[PDB]
Amino acid sequence: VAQGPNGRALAESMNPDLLSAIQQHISIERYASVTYLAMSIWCAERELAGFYQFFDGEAKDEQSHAVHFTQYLIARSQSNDLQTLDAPRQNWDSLASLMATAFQMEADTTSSIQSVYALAERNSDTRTTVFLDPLIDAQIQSEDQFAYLLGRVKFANGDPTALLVIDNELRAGQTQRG
Amino acid sequence: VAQGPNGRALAESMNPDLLSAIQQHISIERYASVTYLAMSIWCAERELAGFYQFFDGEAKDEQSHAVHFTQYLIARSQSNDLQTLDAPRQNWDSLASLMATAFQMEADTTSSIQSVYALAERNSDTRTTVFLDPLIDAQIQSEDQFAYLLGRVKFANGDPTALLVIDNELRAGQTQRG
Amino acid sequence: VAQGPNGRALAESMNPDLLSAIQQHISIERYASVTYLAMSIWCAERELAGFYQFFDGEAKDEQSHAVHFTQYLIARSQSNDLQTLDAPRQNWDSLASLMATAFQMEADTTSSIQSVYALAERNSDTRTTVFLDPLIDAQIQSEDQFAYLLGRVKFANGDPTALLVIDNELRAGQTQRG
Amino acid sequence: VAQGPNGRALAESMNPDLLSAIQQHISIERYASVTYLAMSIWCAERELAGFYQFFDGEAKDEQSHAVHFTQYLIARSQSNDLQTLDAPRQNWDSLASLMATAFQMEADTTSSIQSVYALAERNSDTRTTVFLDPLIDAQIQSEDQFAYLLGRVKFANGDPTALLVIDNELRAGQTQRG
Ligand SMILES: [Cl-]
Ligand SMILES: [Cl-]
Ligand SMILES: [Cl-]
Ligand SMILES: [Cl-]
Ligand SMILES: [Cl-]
Ligand SMILES: [Cl-]
Ligand SMILES: [Cl-]
Ligand SMILES: [Cl-]
Ligand SMILES: [Cl-]
Ligand SMILES: [Cl-]
Ligand SMILES: [Cl-]
Ligand SMILES: [Cl-]
Ligand code: NA
Repeated sequence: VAQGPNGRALAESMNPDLLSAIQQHISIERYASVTYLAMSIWCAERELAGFYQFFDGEAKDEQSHAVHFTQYLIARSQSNDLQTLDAPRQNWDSLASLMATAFQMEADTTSSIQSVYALAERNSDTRTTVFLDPLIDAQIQSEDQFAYLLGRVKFANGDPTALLVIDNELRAGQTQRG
Repeated sequence: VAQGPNGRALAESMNPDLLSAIQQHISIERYASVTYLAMSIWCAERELAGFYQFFDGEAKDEQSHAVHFTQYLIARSQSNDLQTLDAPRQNWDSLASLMATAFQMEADTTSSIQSVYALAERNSDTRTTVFLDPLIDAQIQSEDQFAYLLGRVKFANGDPTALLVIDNELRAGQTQRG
Repeated sequence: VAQGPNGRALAESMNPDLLSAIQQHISIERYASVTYLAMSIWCAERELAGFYQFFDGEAKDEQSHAVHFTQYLIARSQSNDLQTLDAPRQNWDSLASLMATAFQMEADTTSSIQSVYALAERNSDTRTTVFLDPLIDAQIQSEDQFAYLLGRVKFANGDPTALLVIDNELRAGQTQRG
Repeated sequence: VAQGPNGRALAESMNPDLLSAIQQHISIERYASVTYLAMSIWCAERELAGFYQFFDGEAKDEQSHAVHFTQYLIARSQSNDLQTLDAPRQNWDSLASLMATAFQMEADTTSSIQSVYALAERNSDTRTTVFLDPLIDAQIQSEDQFAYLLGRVKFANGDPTALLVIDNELRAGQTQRG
């Protein structure tokens, strides 16, 4: 029985380019997490309490997704390499601009997963594509949700009354089309 | 004991013009159903989640009404003839325009029932007028409900804030005067 | 942030040939639904109450599958296009012939999903293959179920006693090998 | 305040031809009741216990329908006139022949109600047509049920095994398409 790079028994070797891509994706999810924290703070500073609570939860959930990936590398007997984390964006001129960045961040997270997926396919790493399948499904739902929140905020057209109504929706947990 | 056109024992023959009118009405209700599905999609595309949920339920209910009619033809030992279904209207410039089409669709459904009713009276088919009586009563309530939703949306006068408030009413199930 | 063809924020553009294939598949599932409705009526006309109840439920379930696809197009910011629905087949000389058509309809539904799947793979649309994976799994179970019902009816070899026994099985909800 | 023919206060006089038609209809329902009793006995004599239980209940229900009509005449301050009751048919060569007579009896009961209904319409007696409306609706369901039982028995094609299976269905209360 062979030993993998992290010292555990190795079921199947992993291509180093694929390993590097997964470690980079962990950084992307950690960066999404701190970005959602920054967004939660921006909303709290403007008394948008429902948006603050929503993004606080998204920050925690994105970190969990990142840790889920570190557990996969452990399971594959591959080394983890936690990287320097860039500072997030922290300034927006409007809630609509913030929500556009949030949607972009979610789509970019999926794009990173897709790039890992394609590299796994090139290397015939079926464990990795199977591992990623439910995470892509969750990203479809998250993209649908962030398009809903962004579209509702854009519909408000900067009216504070409409934004207070949506803020109260989010505080109540009404965050998707349902 | 005589056999009816669908092969079952026949309690009382039905005039072929009346049979054709009932088969056409089934098509009208099936068309109302797919129209409400189209409306649910239009609302979902604009993040009007409460209207999306309302019309999704109306689509399912209208299909049930259609099947209720197919069961009556079975009970009368008459043949069913499921017809080609036209594609629904799918484009509107405003929610107010959509709700006007929805109200028109409900009134047109009643008008079709009324035309069947009058033909049953001409043929002295008391089973059919009795069968239709509670369906007309339900249509009165549905017309009252759709006039309420259309009138509330028109009262909003295109203000997004007002439309978000009404959208949340519908998501909560507040869909009638009560 | 770009806008998709249905107006919502766009996470990733979709190839128009793939979009057309998904819209066509929605029509296939809607056609399966009305076909199962036609089958439910045919069975009801012959007092096969368990088969009537089974196909009535299959009609409702197939419509739900169709709506599930419309929701995916919404989530991908793609336009829906609800199409004209052909009239279903409505006449069979025997229950065994009906069940053969039902099995064929289920296999043809899977074949349509497979064709969408292959087109998604050609375009590297991993969101769509992930979305389709559980629907293919459900189709495997449905094909297994319809092969069971068709095989049991063929085993009956046209004996009315055997068909009454199977009819009572279906009324009781005994519709699979288990 | 005027007194009606039975001595009670009279809300609205009733045409004597209509009164005679209602008294005759009470006899028809009483005759249906004793006919169903005769059928229950015929089935019991042949150990068709489920059919015996079904027709025993139909006999009791038909008598209740008859009494319902006597209560309407009381409510309209009209005289009741309970008539001589003919002896029922009591001999059949097969269960299929019995079920045909049962279906005919149900259709003939509806026909009698229809004749009362038309006479009420000619006399503009809206109380009577309103009273009859739910009874016609129940007759539609009863005709549907008796067509189901007759059709299932005919499907059996005289096979004792099939008739025992249907007999057990009826004993269990499985008496309609559902
Ligand atoms: Cl900005
Ligand atoms: Cl804004
Ligand atoms: Cl940015
Ligand atoms: Cl318009
Ligand atoms: Cl509007
Ligand atoms: Cl229109
Ligand atoms: Cl055939
Ligand atoms: Cl067969
Ligand atoms: Cl076919
Ligand atoms: Cl006889
Ligand atoms: Cl027989
Ligand atoms: Cl007779
Ligand atoms: Na049995």
